[PDB]
Amino acid sequence: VMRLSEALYQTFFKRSTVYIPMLLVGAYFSNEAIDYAVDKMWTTRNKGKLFSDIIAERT
Amino acid sequence: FSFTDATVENMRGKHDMTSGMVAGAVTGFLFGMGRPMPQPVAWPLAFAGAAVAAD
Amino acid sequence: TSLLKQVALPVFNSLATTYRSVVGAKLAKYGLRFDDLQDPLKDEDVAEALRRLPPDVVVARNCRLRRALDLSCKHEALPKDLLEKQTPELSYLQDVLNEVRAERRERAQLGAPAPYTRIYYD
Amino acid sequence: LAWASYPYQDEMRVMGIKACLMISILIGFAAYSKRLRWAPIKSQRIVMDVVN
Amino acid sequence: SDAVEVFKPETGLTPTNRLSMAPTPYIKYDEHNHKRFPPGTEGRPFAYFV
Amino acid sequence: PIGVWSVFQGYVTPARLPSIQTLTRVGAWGGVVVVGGLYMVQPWDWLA
Amino acid sequence: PIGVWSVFQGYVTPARLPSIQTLTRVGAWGGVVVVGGLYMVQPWDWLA
Amino acid sequence: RQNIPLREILYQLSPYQQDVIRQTFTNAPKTFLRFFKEKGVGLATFGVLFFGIKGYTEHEMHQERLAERY
Amino acid sequence: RMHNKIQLLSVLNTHLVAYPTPMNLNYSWNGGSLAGMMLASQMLTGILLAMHYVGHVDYAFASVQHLMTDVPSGMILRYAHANGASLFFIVVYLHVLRGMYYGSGAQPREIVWISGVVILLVMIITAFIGYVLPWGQMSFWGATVITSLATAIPVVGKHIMYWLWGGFSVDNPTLNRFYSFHYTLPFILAGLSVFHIAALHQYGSTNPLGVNSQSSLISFGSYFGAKDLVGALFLALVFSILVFFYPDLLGHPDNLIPANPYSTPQHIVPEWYFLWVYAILRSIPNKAMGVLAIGLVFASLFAMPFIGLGGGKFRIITEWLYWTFLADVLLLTWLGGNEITPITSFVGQCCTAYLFFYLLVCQPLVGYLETQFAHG
Amino acid sequence: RMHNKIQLLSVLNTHLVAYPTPMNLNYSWNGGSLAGMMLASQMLTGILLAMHYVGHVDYAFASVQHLMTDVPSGMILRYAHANGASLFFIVVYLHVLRGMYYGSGAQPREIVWISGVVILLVMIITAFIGYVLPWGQMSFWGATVITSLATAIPVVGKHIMYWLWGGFSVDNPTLNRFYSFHYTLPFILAGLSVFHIAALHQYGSTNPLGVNSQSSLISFGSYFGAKDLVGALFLALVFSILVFFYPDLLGHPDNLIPANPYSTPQHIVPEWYFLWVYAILRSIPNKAMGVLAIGLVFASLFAMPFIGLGGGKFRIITEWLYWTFLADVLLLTWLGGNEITPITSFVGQCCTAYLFFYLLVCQPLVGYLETQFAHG
Ligand SMILES: CCCCCCCCCCCCCCCCCC(=O)OC[C@H](COP(=O)(O)O)OC(=O)CCCCCCCCCCCCCCCCC
Ligand SMILES: CCCCCCCCCCCCCCCCCC(=O)OC[C@H](COP(=O)(O)O)OC(=O)CCCCCCCCCCCCCCCCC
Ligand code: HEM
Ligand code: HEM
Ligand code: HEM
Ligand code: HEM
Ligand SMILES: COC1=C(OC)C(=O)C(C/C=C(\C)CC/C=C(/C)CC/C=C(\C)CC/C=C(\C)CCC=C(C)C)=C(C)C1=O
Ligand SMILES: COC1=C(OC)C(=O)C(C/C=C(\C)CC/C=C(/C)CC/C=C(\C)CC/C=C(\C)CCC=C(C)C)=C(C)C1=O
Ligand SMILES: COC1=C(OC)C(=O)C(C/C=C(\C)CC/C=C(/C)CC/C=C(\C)CC/C=C(\C)CCC=C(C)C)=C(C)C1=O
Ligand SMILES: COC1=C(OC)C(=O)C(C/C=C(\C)CC/C=C(\C)CC/C=C(\C)CC/C=C(/C)CCC=C(C)C)=C(C)C1=O
Repeated sequence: VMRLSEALYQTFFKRSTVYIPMLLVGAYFSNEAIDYAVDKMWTTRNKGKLFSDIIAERT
Repeated sequence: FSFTDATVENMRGKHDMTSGMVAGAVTGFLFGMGRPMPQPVAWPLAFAGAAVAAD
Repeated sequence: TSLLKQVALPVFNSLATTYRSVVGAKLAKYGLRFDDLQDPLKDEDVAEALRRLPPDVVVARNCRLRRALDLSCKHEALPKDLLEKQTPELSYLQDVLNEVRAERRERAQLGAPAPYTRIYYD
Repeated sequence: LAWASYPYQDEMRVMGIKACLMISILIGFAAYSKRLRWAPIKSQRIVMDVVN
Repeated sequence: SDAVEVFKPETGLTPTNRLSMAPTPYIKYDEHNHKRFPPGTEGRPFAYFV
Repeated sequence: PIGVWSVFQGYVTPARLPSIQTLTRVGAWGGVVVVGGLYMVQPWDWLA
Repeated sequence: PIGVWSVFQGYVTPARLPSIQTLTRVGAWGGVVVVGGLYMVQPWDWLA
Repeated sequence: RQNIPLREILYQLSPYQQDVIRQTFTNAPKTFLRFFKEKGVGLATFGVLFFGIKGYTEHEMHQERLAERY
Repeated sequence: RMHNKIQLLSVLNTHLVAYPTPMNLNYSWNGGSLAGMMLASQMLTGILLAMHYVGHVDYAFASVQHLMTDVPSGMILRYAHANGASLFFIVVYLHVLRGMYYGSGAQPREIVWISGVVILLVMIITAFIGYVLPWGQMSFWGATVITSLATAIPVVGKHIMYWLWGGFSVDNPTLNRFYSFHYTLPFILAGLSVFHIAALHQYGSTNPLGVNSQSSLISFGSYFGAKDLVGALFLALVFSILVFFYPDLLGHPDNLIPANPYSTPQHIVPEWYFLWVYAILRSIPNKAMGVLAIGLVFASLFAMPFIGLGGGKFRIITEWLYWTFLADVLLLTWLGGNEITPITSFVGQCCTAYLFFYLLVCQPLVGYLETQFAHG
Repeated sequence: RMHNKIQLLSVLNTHLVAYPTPMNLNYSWNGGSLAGMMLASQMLTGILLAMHYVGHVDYAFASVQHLMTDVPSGMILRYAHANGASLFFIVVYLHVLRGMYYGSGAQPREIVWISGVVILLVMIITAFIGYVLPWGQMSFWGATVITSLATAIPVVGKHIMYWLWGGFSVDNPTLNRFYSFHYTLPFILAGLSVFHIAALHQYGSTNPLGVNSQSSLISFGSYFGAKDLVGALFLALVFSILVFFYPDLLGHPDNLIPANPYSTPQHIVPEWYFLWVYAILRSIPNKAMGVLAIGLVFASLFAMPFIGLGGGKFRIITEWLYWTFLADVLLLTWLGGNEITPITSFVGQCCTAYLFFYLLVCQPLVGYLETQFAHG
């Protein structure tokens, strides 16, 4: 039913030497997004208890 | 039903109607599993409705 | 022992029939028989009894084992029309295997070995 | 004193949250790639002359 | 070469012999685990993207 | 199976068991192990 | 007799040598190891 | 490599001509019930023996502690 | 064709890529790959920890602490090693229980079962001498209690005890020789695992049906690589949870006290994976009889392929008795962690007697009756 | 047959008892079994040594002294482990020179030669980092001079150097990680030795005549067991002489001084088996060019099965040139123990140039001329 596009296949999928650098940039951005989400959730939950909150409070 | 009710009770820290609805949904889904399909939705609704009427 | 061992045999027969009923109910869903549960690798007498058989019997046994293994991979059972036709207790091997084991017991009383060994690979 | 026994508990928990999320996504992706490879076998048709 | 001298089949209208002499184009696969796509579905598969 | 299945199938007979002379000559290796241990440890007052 | 013996005997002709397309497809692996090393180390904006 | 005499017709479909995980949601409650139907007796006898012997032992240990009191 | 030109490509292709395997193997056949992966993990993290550990009684605990706090990624490595030992024992115990359930040690796979029992004994010794290396209170006192079982042997007991200690008590030479033996024994485990796997490839694996499977075989590399990856990821999830969220859950708090030979703890207990052997030892009020009972347990494990009849699903009486055996070994695990008490002594004695009854009476005799029921 | 029923006995029989070997092999084919015996001896002595050695600064020297004077048979174990490295290198060097003389790496035994060169590199690294362990002046200063040679690679220099050291100078982290790496590397040596022997068994050994020997093959296990035992007894005589009569003859007296990072010795030279590489490095007045030449020697060693034409006798020009090569290598070994002098610099440069000339010009071109003379 759902099917990968031919023009998108001929560019990023037909050769491994083009597929691998695309894989590495996607891996970089996926790690950045996961880091951002985990850090935002942790800092939102534990607000007011961290050391940086005390330091920014003393300014 | 009783274990799911008291578990949601102790997890939420308060007594209200949500624990009964969740326990009813779990018990009715246990009853309704493996049956054709009005039933895996209809039986959680019936057991949750029994919990709501009880409250 | 002989006074109580006269009637200890019907109790054995009743337990054996109950056991075969339960296991044959388990076996029939896979299309298997009781004689298909014997492995030529596990027993050298069964390996000897299997080469004494006509080729169509061996072809049927291999077909049944292949069907059962395919059913086991698919996490399925036989359909109802096939399941009602299954005969789990129709023997094809017990006479030949009984003859093989009797021959081996006969050779052992005269100090002779069996004229075959285990299946050795590589 | 509880900090003194486990000085890196916060960093360990942040790393554990990231690891659990990543492994939970990878479990689904690996289950997908397992079922894709095993699909021609799980749906094969065998017809034989044996009825029993 | 002839199939009677090379494959050496049994004689009869068995289920395997019927498909050997005339195979059917209406092949039925098992669909308990996977439902097939409509036959002749073209295009590069979506599983590469996944 | 080969251990207890062979006893239960009646394949272990007196004519198939090893002889008493074979059991005597095989069991003579027990003195070799004793004298080997005495040679290794030398825990004796036997030399006098 | 694999190596210099192959070229002394005349077995390495203009034919049986890799084509330009084959060398380019093999030569395209040079960018992959560079990108992989830059991905592993990440020296961002380190180019002078 | 171990010639096996067999007569069959085998059919196989491409893995890009069928779905991958969509039937997994339909069969999941049935497989759960089938698993517990097949392994119900063994898990129950394990649970009965383990928890009964553990409970009897813990009860008699508590009685032993109470018997040492003054 | 390319693997036909080099030997190392051919051996790898035959035994990893194109090796035939039964198509109906379920997820109970993943314990071996997981055990191999856990051995590789233990070897890697141990090699990395050995660059910061010092095997001296004045610096062992302090170097452990310094590795925990000051070495970058040292806490991850130390917790990964200490909890990977427990996950290694979990995976191996489940592998052995799979073999006990299906009767996989039977002919023609007696060598596989025997090399497995050898592997398990080496694993037990490796973990026991590795636990002494932190030189905590449990590390000292468990080595004292267990190596004092050699005095149960008459005449030459104390001499063997003093030879193993290097002195009159557990002290620095014991720790140094334990460190050398502990570094060494995992490589013997790797060799034994290679031999154990190459023994199985002679005939192949058994299947969950318990029948001959030579008619339905598929390539190992294309199909069971992904199926092993799935189980490896489920194991990595549990490993991550244990390392990062509950790192001292499977440990003991007394091993964080430095060792004191003049004040014993109130409850000397081992790690959880030695608790059933410890319960067998504590249940019998005689040291020689307890050591003999442990040796007879392992002798019964060696003699399984020759006295055991009875296998998987279709052999239903032994299949039902398997769950009683499993409940018995978990009751032995629980009883080891509890103190000595008349009811725990009685229950441990009964549980040990039932383990011997199942191993030596149920497996031959009930197996023979069900073979006569099914094929007589 | 009894060996036909257990797969372990079949492999052992096939590869150690009934293996067909040429009957005209002389005593220069005993290098490999002697090298394996020396590897096993080093592993045994070291595993025994590690039960009394402490891998920490301010304990290492004292632990070696306590091993020497207080451990029963400890002096024998230490001197055996120290001189066994020298005898191991003597045997492996004579093995390599045999292979150079006879052209043993040619088709179809290129994998055997390549795995040998890999084994030699791992042996060199193992011996160097094991020489660091006693923590004397020679240990510290040799480890300083060699590891601070990564500042020849541009840009990525001192980063790699400081990551190797675990700090800013050779100190306790360097010694502590060198202990773990040195314990671990000989098991890789044993595995590579097993692979190396298994690669030879695919095609069997060459003979002193240099002709096909398939017509005249005899069993290994009867005829070449006693022949190996004779050479092993000669090696045991030399080993016993070195251990008991001249235990410090091959060493350096400066390694009996505790290491001082602020005072350097007058002459810093390695052990004798590293001296030819040291002379090649020290002769070239550039660090990066010296490391490039050292790498080029081993690259030319790897390329030898694909460029080297010419074997033993009946190829007489390359046979004569082998003795010039042997003299060149022994001269480089002598030059490494001297001081830096303009005449020694000139002679070392000429020796390095001739070594490259023989390895890269004489072996292909003179060998091709010999083939054109003999069969042209
Ligand atoms: C005094 C000290 C007080 C301590 C209080 C805490 C003790 C422990 C907590 C309470 C435990 C009791 C309920 C445990 C339920 C666990 C789940 C379970 O059993 O399901 C498994 C299992 C589930 O099967 P599956 O779902 O098929 O796996 O359930 C069963 O099969 C039922 C098990 C019933 C057998 C155990 C009954 C309790 C034993 C008590 C024996 C007392 C003897 C008294 C003799 C002296 C009298 C004077
Ligand atoms: C063939 C021989 C087989 C032998 C079988 C041996 C047992 C194998 C299974 C054992 C199951 C694990 C139990 C470990 C803890 C026992 C503690 C104990 O008895 O002493 C209580 C012990 C002391 O109690 P006290 O001395 O009585 O106060 O308490 C503790 O130390 C805390 C117990 C924590 C329990 C954690 C449970 C969950 C951990 C993770 C579970 C993972 C399951 C598998 C998942 C991975 C799959 C690959
Ligand atoms: C080449 C392989 C291995 C090496 C070099 C090694 C090394 C070490 C070292 C240096 C320690 C002390 C550091 C510490 O206590 O955290 C240790 C601890 C330990 N090792 Fe390993 N090990 C290896 C493999 C294994 C294996 C296969 C096991 C199997 C069970 C194991 C079990 C343990 C245990 C239980 C501890 C005690 C952990 C604790 O409670 O702190 N090790 N190992
Ligand atoms: C480090 C420990 C071990 C490793 C790496 C290992 C590895 C393996 C592997 C890869 C398999 C093939 C597939 C499988 O069944 O998972 C296997 C099978 C087997 N293992 Fe283990 N094993 C280990 C320990 C043991 C132990 C401790 C035992 C028994 C006491 C054992 C007994 C068996 C048996 C009987 C089989 C054949 C089962 C069958 O194919 O049905 N193994 N092993
Ligand atoms: C610990 C190190 C080594 C061990 C245990 C070892 C072992 C052996 C053995 C047992 C043999 C067969 C008997 C013999 O010809 O001596 C052999 C042959 C051979 N080895 Fe070694 N070897 C080692 C190192 C090396 C090295 C360093 C090289 C080369 C750089 C090498 C190259 C060869 C070659 C080419 C042969 C075949 C000789 C022929 O058949 O003409 N080996 N090796
Ligand atoms: C498992 C194998 C081995 C172990 C455990 C081991 C262990 C040790 C230990 C603990 C030391 C320091 C104590 C001392 O120097 O007296 C040492 C030193 C040394 N090791 Fe070994 N070793 C092994 C194998 C080898 C091998 C294969 C070689 C050579 C190729 C080697 C070469 C050396 C050398 C040259 C020294 C310096 C000895 C000295 O000058 O005192 N070792 N080794
Ligand atoms: C059908 O059945 C089968 C399986 O089941 C489904 C399998 O899974 C496998 C594959 C086996 C695996 C993954 C187990 C791993 C194997 C072993 C022998 C474990 C021991 C090996 C170790 C620890 C290697 C680590 C040591 C090294 C690298 C040496 C040191 C050197 C360096 C660090 C450089 C096979 C062949 C199989 O047929
Ligand atoms: C906290 O502590 C403790 C442990 O620890 C974690 C324990 O396990 C145990 C109990 C464990 C038992 C009964 C099972 C393991 C039993 C033994 C005997 C382990 C084997 C080890 C021995 C005999 C030590 C000797 C070492 C040798 C011989 C080195 C090996 C080298 C060669 C064979 C060459 C207890 C009580 C304990 O309180
Ligand atoms: C007096 O001075 C000198 C020494 O001193 C006593 C020497 O010895 C040497 C001899 C050393 C040479 C020729 C180089 C040795 C080779 C290498 C590659 C250097 C060693 C590399 C190290 C220690 C990097 C860290 C790696 C380790 C520990 C192991 C890596 C692990 C694996 C490969 C699995 C010379 C020349 C010297 O003049
Ligand atoms: C050209 O013809 C040939 C030769 O030339 C005549 C040879 O020489 C050899 C090879 C010689 C061999 C294999 C014997 C030499 C010994 C070696 C390599 C190892 C030395 C080991 C010893 C002395 C004992 C080791 C003891 C133990 C217990 C370690 C094992 C560990 C465990 C079991 C855990 C071969 C194959 C050959 O074709």
